[PDB]
Amino acid sequence: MADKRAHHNALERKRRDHIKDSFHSLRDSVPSLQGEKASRAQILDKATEYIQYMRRKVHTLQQDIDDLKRQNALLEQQVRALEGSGC
Amino acid sequence: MADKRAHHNALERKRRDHIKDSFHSLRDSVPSLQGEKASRAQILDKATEYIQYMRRKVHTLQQDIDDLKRQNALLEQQVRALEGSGC
Repeated sequence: MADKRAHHNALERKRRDHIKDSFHSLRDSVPSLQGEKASRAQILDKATEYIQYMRRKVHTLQQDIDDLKRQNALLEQQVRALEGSGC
Repeated sequence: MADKRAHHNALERKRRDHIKDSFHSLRDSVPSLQGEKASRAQILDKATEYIQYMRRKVHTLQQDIDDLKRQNALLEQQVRALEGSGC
């Protein structure tokens, strides 16, 4: 059925290297990570800064969008509710 | 100077577990990761989806902010450049 033992003719190794696998996927997550080889967790160093800072940006970001959304919303509602004799 | 060898009375282990260390930091990156224990790389599974999807949101996000920014910008420039006799 199989020469060596390890597993049963199925994927070798086990859940001890699954990281490196996903890591590779992460390796591409940060395209600059290549010039910043920070140890095997090099993607983790940036992965942790991203989810954190990246998330912070979204909050503050959408924050200016929700405010701007209301502006042009009521802003255009006046630019259109005024033109056509109104003064 | 030191009983066992391993290192020189300094931090034990070496650069073979530095991940788990940063990992712990990542463990908090995803607060829901706890209910989604996806193997040691469990934070990587989400860390990779975040940097990717999270980044995608920013692009599309700021996209609606740059457009909304120009709106209320020219929108208010008319709401103010019209009031005061203009019809």
